[PDB]
Amino acid sequence: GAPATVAEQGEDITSKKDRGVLKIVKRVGNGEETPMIGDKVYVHYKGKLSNGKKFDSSHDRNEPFVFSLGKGQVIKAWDIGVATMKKGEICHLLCKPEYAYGSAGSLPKIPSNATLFFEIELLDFKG
Repeated sequence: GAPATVAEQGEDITSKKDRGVLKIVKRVGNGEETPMIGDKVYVHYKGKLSNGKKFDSSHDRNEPFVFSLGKGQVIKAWDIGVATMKKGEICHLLCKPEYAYGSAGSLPKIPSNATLFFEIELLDFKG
C-alpha cells in the first residue's frame, strides 16, 4: 500500500540522509542473512510510477531479476535497498530520481525526474 506511508515513516537508508531511498519492511527476512557486494542476488519485484501505474514487474515474465550486488548494474536505490535486505524479506522502497533515473529518465517507461516505488522480494543470494 501507500507510498505516502513510506514517505512519512520509512527508514532513510542513504549514507547522506537526504531521504532519497526510504524503506519499510513488509515481510521479515530469514536468518539475520544478507548478501555482500559482489554476491549474486535473485529478486522478485514490482515498479510503480508515483501515479500508481506499473512500469515494470518480474511477475510479467514470471522471471526473477538477477544481478551482482554493489556493482552499479542496477539503479542506486537497488544496490542500496537490496544490501539492507535479509533473505526471504519483502520491502517497499520509495526512491528519489537522484538514486533512480535522475532528470534524464528512462523513456518510454520512466519520464524525467521520476520518483519510483518498488516492492522487492529477495528470494536468494549466492557467493
